[PDB]
Order: sequence, then structure tokens, then C-alpha cells
Amino acid sequence: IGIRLTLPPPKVVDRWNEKRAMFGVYDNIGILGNFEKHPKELIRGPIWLRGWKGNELQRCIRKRKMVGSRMFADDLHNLNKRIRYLYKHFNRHGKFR
Amino acid sequence: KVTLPPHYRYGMSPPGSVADKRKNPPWIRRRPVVVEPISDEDWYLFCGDTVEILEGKDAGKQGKVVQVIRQRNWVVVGGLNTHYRYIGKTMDYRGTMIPSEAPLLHRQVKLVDPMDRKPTEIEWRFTEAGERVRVSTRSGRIIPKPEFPRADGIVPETWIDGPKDTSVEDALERTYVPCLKTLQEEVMEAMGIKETRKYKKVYWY
Amino acid sequence: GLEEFFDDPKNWGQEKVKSGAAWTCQQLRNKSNEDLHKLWYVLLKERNMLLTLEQEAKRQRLPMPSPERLDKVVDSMDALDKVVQEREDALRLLQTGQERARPGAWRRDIFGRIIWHKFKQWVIPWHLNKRYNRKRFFALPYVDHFLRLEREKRARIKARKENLERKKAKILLKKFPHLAE
Amino acid sequence: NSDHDRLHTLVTEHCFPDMTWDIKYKTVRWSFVESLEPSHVVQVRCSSMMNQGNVYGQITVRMHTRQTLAIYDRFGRLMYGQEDVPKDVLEYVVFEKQLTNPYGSWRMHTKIVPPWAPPKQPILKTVMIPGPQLKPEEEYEE
Amino acid sequence: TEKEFMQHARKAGLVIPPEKSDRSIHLACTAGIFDAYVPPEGDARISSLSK
Amino acid sequence: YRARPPPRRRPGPRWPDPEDLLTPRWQLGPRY
Amino acid sequence: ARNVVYPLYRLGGPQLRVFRTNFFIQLVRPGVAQPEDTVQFRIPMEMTRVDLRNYLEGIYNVPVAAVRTRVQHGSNKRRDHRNVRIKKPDYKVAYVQLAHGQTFTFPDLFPEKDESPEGSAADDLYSMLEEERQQRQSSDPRRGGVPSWFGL
Amino acid sequence: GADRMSKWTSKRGPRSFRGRKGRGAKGIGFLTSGWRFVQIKEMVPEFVVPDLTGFKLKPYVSYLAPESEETPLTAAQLFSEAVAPAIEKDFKDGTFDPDNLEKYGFEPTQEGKLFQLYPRNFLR
RNA sequence: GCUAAACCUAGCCCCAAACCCACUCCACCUUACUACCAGACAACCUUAGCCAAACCAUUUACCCAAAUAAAGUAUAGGCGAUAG
Ligand SMILES: [K+]
Ligand SMILES: [Mg+2]
Ligand SMILES: [Mg+2]
Ligand SMILES: [Mg+2]
Ligand SMILES: [Mg+2]
Ligand SMILES: [Mg+2]
Repeated sequence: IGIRLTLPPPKVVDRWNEKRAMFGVYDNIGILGNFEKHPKELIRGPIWLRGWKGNELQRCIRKRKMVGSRMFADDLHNLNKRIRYLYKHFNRHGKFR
Repeated sequence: KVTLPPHYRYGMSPPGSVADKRKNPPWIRRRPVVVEPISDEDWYLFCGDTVEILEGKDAGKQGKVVQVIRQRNWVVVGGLNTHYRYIGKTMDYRGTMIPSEAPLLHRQVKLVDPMDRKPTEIEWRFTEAGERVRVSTRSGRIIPKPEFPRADGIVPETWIDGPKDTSVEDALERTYVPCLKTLQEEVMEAMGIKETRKYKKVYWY
Repeated sequence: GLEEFFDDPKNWGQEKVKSGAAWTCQQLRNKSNEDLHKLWYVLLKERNMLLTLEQEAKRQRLPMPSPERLDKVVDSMDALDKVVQEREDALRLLQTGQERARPGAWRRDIFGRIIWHKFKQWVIPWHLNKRYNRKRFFALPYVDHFLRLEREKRARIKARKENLERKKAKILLKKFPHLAE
Repeated sequence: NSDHDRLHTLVTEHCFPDMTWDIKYKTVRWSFVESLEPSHVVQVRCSSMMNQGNVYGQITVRMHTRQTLAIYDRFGRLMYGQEDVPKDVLEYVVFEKQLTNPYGSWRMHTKIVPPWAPPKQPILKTVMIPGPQLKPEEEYEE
Repeated sequence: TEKEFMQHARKAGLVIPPEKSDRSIHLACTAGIFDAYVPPEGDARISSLSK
Repeated sequence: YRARPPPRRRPGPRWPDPEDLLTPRWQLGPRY
Repeated sequence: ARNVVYPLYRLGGPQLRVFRTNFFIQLVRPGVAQPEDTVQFRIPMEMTRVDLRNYLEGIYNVPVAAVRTRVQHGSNKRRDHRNVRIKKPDYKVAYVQLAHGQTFTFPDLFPEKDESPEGSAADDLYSMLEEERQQRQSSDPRRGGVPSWFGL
Repeated sequence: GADRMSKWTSKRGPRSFRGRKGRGAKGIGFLTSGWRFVQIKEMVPEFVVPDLTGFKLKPYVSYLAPESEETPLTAAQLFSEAVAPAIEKDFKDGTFDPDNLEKYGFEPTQEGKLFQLYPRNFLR
């Protein structure tokens, strides 16, 4: 029980597709390109995460002030609750002071 | 009418038959079979068209296609790639063995040129008249759509009108004279019904 | 007579009854209104005979002789009804210019959603109708929040629907790489 | 060898149940020792033209050869025949072929058993044939 | 406590496929011999008399 | 394979449509 | 007619006339013993006994003296695999009595003699099964399960 | 314990509820004093059944017919078939004026008609 | 060897992008889903509190329309907690 009786299908991986063979390219766009572009500008994803890093509380705060006016009513309500909970947890709970 | 589950699995039996319901009850949910998306225009295999089996138990054999299932891209050849099953089995009688055809995918069969009984690939083109036809890649020749019996089975060439069938002289006679009167107005003229009373205004809201 | 509710006695008990095709919409456009009006009851009396036979088939627990006969009549009835309505709709546009026979309007209900209100016919005008005035055709500002909630609910359904399709296409190329090529 | 995959190419779909059903869980040791008289084509009769879109032809062949049959039950115990001593068999084999089908071939169809045929070899074990079961109200009749 | 066995399959007929179907069963062999052959009585004696 | 064309800083001034409500107000003033 | 808007009537207004009707009735065999003149129909819910009286007289030229109608409830007890109730549609039953003393008896629409085909019928698939079953015989008990295919 | 997901019909409720709810049949009269119902003859829809004696058309159509393409009727098509021929004859003669459009068949208003087009005051 | 045990999809999550839906006929604010009669009834008004301050009583963060930086700075505050 809890363990399969048959081997899973083989995992064929193409190590030389377009995405893998060209991974890491242009990561030196600034140093080798007269600093016209920045390697963090190559990053794709949420507009509140491009070229930025932080903990969960900072990510929620940054997300709320950038795309908060575009979030759905239920999603925005959940984000506000998460910020309220994280504020109390980090600033009032823990082992170190 | 038609009541199909969202992930209904098409099979050899037609939908709605007694065996189909038992094979596919409304509550069962099986893994959907992956089907290569082929447009209806790009499909080039029809019923009654001889095709050659490329891969299977009997490869390189040519047989007539009796049925095609577009949902699973299936082609059935009569008497080819057939297994055996006992039909009409009862408690006392073992049964009678009959050859049952197995469906073949469109990639496992290849159309044969009418001039040369060899498998070949075809591409759609247009003739001078504009009628769309299928033309073989090698030694391009016209491959007409084979004649197949209609689903209902009625043959126009051997049809005798019944007592409740309108004749062709009466079903095609043109009696409509376009005018600016409705059916209700026109019928009261023929029936002769007279109504001097005038309809009163009614508020609509 | 009541004999018109049943088929010919010689046809009673037979397994199959030969019947022709159903009238098509183009074949019915060559007939006049008087001819279509007469043809309407020819098909109607035939339809009552088929409904009577079908019910007795279930009563006797036997299959209907020619079930396809009922489908042909139903198609004939719908096609004939389509032709008559189309002629009146075309004539209504020529004389009045209205694309709908029944009056109506676009009004917001009490729930804030746009609906097509079909007008009814009343003897008295609308400002004197006690029952009509109790109905509310305006939404108060407290409904605007629920309108957004319903809009966002539709967005999630559409977002899931669009995302699922792209998942199917990407997975379907794994087993059939020739599709991409 | 239970090679039912190839047996379908040698016998028809009607002949197959008669051959394999009774030997499903039994072992058969059959061999062809010697042939006494060459086979002769006794009767050839074809089907009516286009009965169902296909035309069938049947050829009757008479064979009289010695054969050896050894049948063992599911547990390997001897059940019928002797594996050592062959005996003559006189049987009329009827063949068939679907003439309309281009890929058809002549396959064994059935065996003609004449009414004057001698009784077959008796089996090794004994058998019992029970009489009719009688309910209490029913009375037996001799 | 409302769960019940999935005993719902019912008997059906295997003699004939569904009606009004273009596809029909393809038969490779006929059921029986078109004309029965009756070998002459005493043909076993003729086996010895090869001539 | 061949790598995609390098990302370059698109030359020329960027003038957004002033009639677009998604245009930030700081890209339509004299300072911009 | 059903599913249509009836024009409103006021005093002195024109006669209401319907040229094409969508009412379809079906004659049914009563489940209980009925008087000879009584005829039973199934009519749509929107149909009245006044409309049915003119429906039979106007279309089938059947003189009718009395029409009595009742609404039959369709059972909602059936449940599918999802424990959701399945509703049998409600229908209206109409009892029509003939006018001039005529008697109506529901005919036998499936006579046994007419069902039996006098002409010979030979289905290819059925003929295959019938012949083989007659040819094949049960195993001889004295043979004790030994196959009869072998002639030895 | 009441079923709120079943259709509410006249068979449910007390006596006052059951008698007030109907089945969809149109009313053909009104109730007067003393619970006496007065049926209005003009409110009862009268069936206009034509004479079917010697009628050629039959419920079914023989299969030996050409497969004509379907051409839906349009207002532009109907105008050309019906009104256009009359206008052309009058246009060539030279007696044409917008004041006489009522003579060609045009109806400026639907009032005073037995069968008004919009809103229609006749059944199907 | 019974009961069982195993499985790979259904679909979903987070982003990007782009501003979404609702008249086929009939019915639906009266007891919704009910063909068909004198109404006059009309909408708008600070959130609070939990919680933190180891009680609590002033007070205690809650996107308001540019990421970053100025800056947790100037300020505010039982000049406490904290806010900014
Ligand atoms: K406390
Ligand atoms: Mg902490
Ligand atoms: Mg009653
Ligand atoms: Mg409840
Ligand atoms: Mg506290
Ligand atoms: Mg306390």
C-alpha cells in the first residue's frame, strides 16, 4: 500500500532544445553592451517582481501598491488579510527580539 | 435527442445504442483518448474508398472502407485486420465465431492510386470547373469520391411514391405570388370571412 | 371522423412503412399562403396520427414501426413555420421597419443586469397600473458591488477556459510532433 | 502447439469452434504416420451467383490415411487413444474458399460423417447416464 | 450510509447489431454446405479395391 | 540553433497616446 | 395556440381567430373500462375543453357533446446516479363523448396475424446462426467429453 | 422540510392557493357577482380550417426531386418581386409621385387594419 | 486468498495578454417564473470592534493611482506602544 506496483513511464528529456541551448544568453547584456541594457530587464514575470526581491510581507506590500487597483475584489480582500496577518506575525511573534 | 458526457469515449457501437449505454454508462469517467486535430476539409478518407494497410497484422493489403469515425480518426476495412468473436452466445450453446474488424488510424492506412494499385499521398486542388478534388502527389490523377449507400438506405433510382408522398409535378409547382399581404389576410379573402369590427388600441408596456 | 387518428388498417401491425422525404424550406417557398395554410393541417393531422401510434407502442411495449416518420413531420412543421414567419418578418420591415413583432426595450432590473423586457398589453396606461408600478426597473448603488463580483466570477471562468485550451495544445504536441512540423 | 493464430488461415470460422473448444484445457498429441490411398476430388459445388455480394466454392476431398491420436486431460492423465498404435481413418474433408475475395484461400470447412461409419474408439473411463429426476408428486414410468 | 452496490447491468441481445446501420458484419465462411453429399454405402470396401 | 536578436534599448523618443487612460500622468507633462 | 401572445380583447372587438395551431393531441387507450361513447385524448396543458371541442369539430369533423379534462401529475420520485430527482412531465387527459350516440372503440394497432410476416424472410446473419445450431449436437454422454472432431 | 427545488404548481398549497393558480391556458371570460362565469364568444380562438378536398400536396415529398439550394427571403428580395414591377411601369409612363405610394401598396400607418404588423394583434 | 492494493488523467493554481457577458418562441416584483384595469410607496447619512500597548480609558499600520531614492528622515504620539 502506498507504493506503485509498476514503473512510471520513462522521462525523456531533450537537453538541446531551443530553451536549454539558449539559456543564459544575453545575461551579460550590460557589461558587453556599453551598459545600455540591464540584465534584470531581461527578467519576465509579474510587474511587481521584475528586478526586485523580498520576503513574503514585502512581496505582498509591493504587490498591493502596484497592481492592487487591478486585483479582483476577493483577491484584494485576501491580500489585505495576508498583510494584516504577516504584520502581526513578524512584528509580534518569534524567538529573537 | 443527443445527450453526451463531456468526455464521452466514442467506440465501435454507434452512440445511443443498447450496447453503447452498457459500455459507457452516464456515470463512468475514463481517461480521454488523445486525438490529432484534423480539419474536416483536410480529411481525405471516405466510406467505400479502397485503402492499403501499412502497419498491422495484414500489411500491404487493400480493402474497401465500410465506416469512418471522425472523432477518433478511425478507418474500418472490411475483412482486414480482423479478429474473431463468438456471436449469439447462450448458456447452452458455445456460439458462432465471426470475423470482427478492428479500427485503424488514418496514419496506419494510405490511399491507393486508381491507375496504380500502390499507396500514395494526395493533396487537394481545384479543376477548371472549380470543383474541389483530391490529387495524388506522385503521378497526379483525379480520384473521385466513391459512391456509397445513403444512411437511411432509400435508393432514389428504385423509389415508388406512396399514398402520402407529394408528386414531383405538385411539389415543385410554383404557386406563390409575392404580394404585400400576410397569410392571415390572404386566407380570409379565400375563405370569405368578413369582419367589419375594428381592433381597438391597446397600451403596450 | 376519428379514423384520422390512425393509419390505414392494412398498415396496422406492419414492421416498416415506406414514407417520402420531409418538406424542405426552399420547397415551401414556392407555395402561396393559401397553399401553405392548407398544407399546415395536412401535416398537423398526420402528426396526431403518429403521436397516437407512438403512445400505443409504449402501451403495448412494442417498438414503433417507423419512428423516422415522426422526425420527418416535425422537420416539416418547423420548416413550414419558418417560411410563414419569414414572409411576415420581411413584410413587417417593408411596412413598419421593425425587426421584432413584439414591442420591448432594454431596462435594468432590480438586480442591476441589462435585460430585454418584453412589453405586455394593457387596457390602462402605465401610470395608472397598480401592479406595473410595483415592479422596479432601476438598481440602487448597493448592487454595484455585486455586479463587480459577478463580472470577476465570469473572468475567472473565462481565464480557466482559455488557460486549459493552451494546456491541451502544448500537451498534444508531445505525442504528435509532426503537427508542429 | 495451440497455434490458433495460424490455424485460422487453415480452417474456416465455422470449423474452428469444433476443433479448439473441446481441447481448451486438454493436451493433444496428434501425428500423421503414413498415407494409404491418394486423395481424390469427389465433388465440387459452388454457391449461387451474388447471394450477398460474394461467391463461395466448396471442394469435397476423400482422405483415407493412418493417424495417431493421444489426448490427455487437464492433469496430464491419459484420457483417449493410444500414442503408440496408429489406426486407419476414412473421412471426407470438405473445403471452402471465398472466390469473390481476392485475398481468400482454400481452408478446411467441415467433415462429412456417413451414416454407415463404424463406431469410434471407446473411451478408457466409464460413464453414468442418470435417469429423469422425479419430484414427489410425479411417479416414474417404465 | 446511502452507498449501494453497482448492480445495474441488464441482459441484452447479441444476435443482431444495432439497426439502421450502414456497417454490416462481413462473413468469410458460409454456415453450412450448399448441397449435402452422401457417399455411397460400402465405400469402405472400395478403399481396398483401389483399381 | 541561432540565438534571438539581442535586446536593444529602442532608440527614439517614446511618446504615449495622451488619450489613453492607461498612460501614466508623468509621461504627458512638460517635464517628460 | 401555445407559447404565443393572445391579442387583448375589449368590448366590441373583432373575433379572435387562429389560422395555424400548434396544438397536437394524441388518442390513447384508457387504462380502465369506459363508456362506449367516451374517447380519451392527451392534450397540451394550454388547451381548454372549449378549444378541444372546436379542435375536433373544426379539423376532424367529429361532433362532440361533452368534454371533460383533468391534469395528470408526473412522478418526481425517480432519481439518477447523482441522487437528483427526475421529473416526468405532467400531461392533461381529456374525456370526449360522441354526440349522436356513436360508439368508439380503440382499434388493435398491433394485430398478431399482421405482425407475423406471411412472406419468407431470410436474414443472412440469422441464417448463419440457425443452420450451425441445428447442425451442431450436444456431446454424447457415452463419449465422456472426448472431442468428436477427430475421426479416430 | 418543504421541497424548494421542485416546480410550484396549482396542486400545492391550500384551497385558495390551488384555485388561483392555473396551468397556462388563456382566459376566455370573466367572473361576475355570485361566482358566475361569463364566457365571451370573441375571446375563444376560432379555428380557420380550410377545405382540403382535392388538395395536391401531401405530408411527405418524393425522393425523386432535385436538391435545390436554400434562399432565405429578405425584404430587398420581396420589394423587387412585388413592388418594383409596378413602379417601373409607372416610371416609364411618367406618372410617379411620392404622394401615391399608398396606391403601390405602402401602408403609412397600421391603425384601422384588421391585421396590424407592429405590434401584431393576431395569433400564429 | 479474501477484503483489498496499485494507475493518469479530469481539471486546477500562479503570471502574462487583452477591458467581459447577457433579445429563439412563451413566462417571470401577485404566492417570481402567474396573458388581460385608477397607482401615486420610493434611493443617498462618520463604520465598529477584535487586536497591540503584556490591564485599559488617548492611541494602534490597512493600495488611492510612477518602481527606485530621499527615508523609516522631517514630524506625530498616555512624546508610551507605535504612526509617518
Ligand atoms: K485583556
Ligand atoms: Mg519577530
Ligand atoms: Mg376538473
Ligand atoms: Mg429543505
Ligand atoms: Mg491589550
Ligand atoms: Mg482582564
